[PDB]
Amino acid sequence: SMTSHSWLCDGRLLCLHDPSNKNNWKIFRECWKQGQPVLVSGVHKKLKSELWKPEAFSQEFGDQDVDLVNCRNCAIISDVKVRDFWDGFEIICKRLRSEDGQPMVLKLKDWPPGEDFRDMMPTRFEDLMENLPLPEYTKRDGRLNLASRLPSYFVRPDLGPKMYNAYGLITAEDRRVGTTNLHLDVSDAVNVMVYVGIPIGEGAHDEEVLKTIDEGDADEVTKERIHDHKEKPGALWHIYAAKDAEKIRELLRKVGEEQGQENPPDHDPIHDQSWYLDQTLRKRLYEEYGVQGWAIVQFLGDAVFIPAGAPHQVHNLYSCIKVAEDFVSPEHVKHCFRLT
Ligand SMILES: NNC(=O)[C@@H]1CC[C@H](c2ccc(Cl)cc2)O1
Ligand SMILES: [Cl-]
Ligand SMILES: [Cl-]
Ligand SMILES: [Cl-]
Ligand SMILES: [Cl-]
Ligand SMILES: [Mn+2]
Repeated sequence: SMTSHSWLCDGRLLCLHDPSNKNNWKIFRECWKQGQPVLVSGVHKKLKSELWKPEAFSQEFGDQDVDLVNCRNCAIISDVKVRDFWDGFEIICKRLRSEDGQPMVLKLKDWPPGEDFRDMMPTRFEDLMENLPLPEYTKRDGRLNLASRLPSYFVRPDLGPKMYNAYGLITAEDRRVGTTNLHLDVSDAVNVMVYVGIPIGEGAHDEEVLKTIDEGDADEVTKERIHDHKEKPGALWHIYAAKDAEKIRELLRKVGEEQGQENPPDHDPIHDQSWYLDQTLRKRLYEEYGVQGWAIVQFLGDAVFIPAGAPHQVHNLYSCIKVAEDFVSPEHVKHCFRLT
């Protein structure tokens, strides 16, 4: 039967089922006031599927100059054409190769650049903004979005949205690497999975995806979602409560010291965006510091709501196209205030 919602993370994560239900705010706002992330499924069913394909981005924008990142070693690939990224998104035999002759796992950096999404892609902008869940919070002019209403005593978000495009991590060694490293944002955000590309070329790697979700601490119901094998999994997230950010900084200063980094005692390992918490580090955080997070698998059409101040990291399972919008809810406005 159709239902309004369900729970993941053993009851700690709200999952809303109808992105355009006018009564979602009634269920959402209690979880949101407590500092929790929220998942909303089904957004892909509201979008024009032809606007979100890798082959359309390559056809329309392929002659633009861009920089890529090698996710395995953080090497920058400077001033290449964006078609060199898009044409290898699903077809492994077309990917740029490292010196060892393996196809690289690449992230497309800052594309579209800065605040240029709306100017470059007006039809995409309209399709996304008109279908975002919790629109009183997430729309630029929503009643519960304070972004346009705050004085300079508050850090205001840039004009969005922002696109996040990267290949999937493939090997056992790749399990310890991030697509986006651990960091925090002073605004709230909603991140929507608009496309998942699963290769079939070098496509017997669906076996090491099963294990990665396991090692990632995903709950039994999310696995039922994986094990049932009807929905396409895009990315594994770990999110931590804003109240636990300093304890995570204490762990990362201790590990940086153990590994021979020479850091001042006050430096900020979260702001540095240099760490990915692998299974070893997540266990150490729980056991040594008492900190539990939320392990979230973002499937095609899932919208992840990330609270202001919450440390978070992202690991792509398959090739992903994500689109994110920042907002400032009244519940979390303290996180962008410039005093005390
Ligand atoms: N529709 N095309 C595909 O390839 C299907 C769809 C989603 C499914 C999958 C599910 C779980 C895991 Cl672990 C890996 C792959 O793959
Ligand atoms: Cl908070
Ligand atoms: Cl467009
Ligand atoms: Cl709303
Ligand atoms: Cl990063
Ligand atoms: Mn972020």
